[PDB]
Amino acid sequence: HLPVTPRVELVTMQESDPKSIITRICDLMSDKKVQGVVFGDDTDQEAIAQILDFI
Amino acid sequence: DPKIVNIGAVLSTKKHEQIFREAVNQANFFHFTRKIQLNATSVTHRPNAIQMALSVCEDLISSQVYAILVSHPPA
Amino acid sequence: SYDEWDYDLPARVRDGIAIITTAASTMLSEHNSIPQSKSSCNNIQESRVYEAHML
Repeated sequence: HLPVTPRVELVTMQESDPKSIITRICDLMSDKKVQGVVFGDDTDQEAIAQILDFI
Repeated sequence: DPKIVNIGAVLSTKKHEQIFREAVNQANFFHFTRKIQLNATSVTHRPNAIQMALSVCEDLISSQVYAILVSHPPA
Repeated sequence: SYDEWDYDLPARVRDGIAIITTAASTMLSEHNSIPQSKSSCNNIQESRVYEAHML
């Protein structure tokens, strides 16, 4: 019922890196023009949030 | 045996990169080269933050830098 | 800590998607305007993305 319907592209990556994450998220950006991102991890790592925040 | 210990930097211009490498070589010459050697790597400032961070992870850290130097860009 | 048992990770992701699309729906209701924006990081941020603050 919500006025906008979601179009979703899902991708997974195995282990976290500043380079891997930055590259991939920008890569998904492409011309694609995504207006939102949700991130999730199996990891215990503190740092990750800040990185995505930087993006 | 020598061991090459990399250093890395981001600087305003290629001339300053040459200055960097020169200073590094002065450091190598004047301290024991038998035990250890220092190697220099550097890159010009990139237009966004992201190209540069990618540069650090790719262009610099792939060289195993023990430290990085940074300078304010021309503009 | 947050509990895994109460709600599993996909339920949580559903919450995230729901938040993004609900924000999109409310922003729509207010300005009748598409939130969609050019995603590419490498170039300058797309115009009218500066407008995004209200989101």
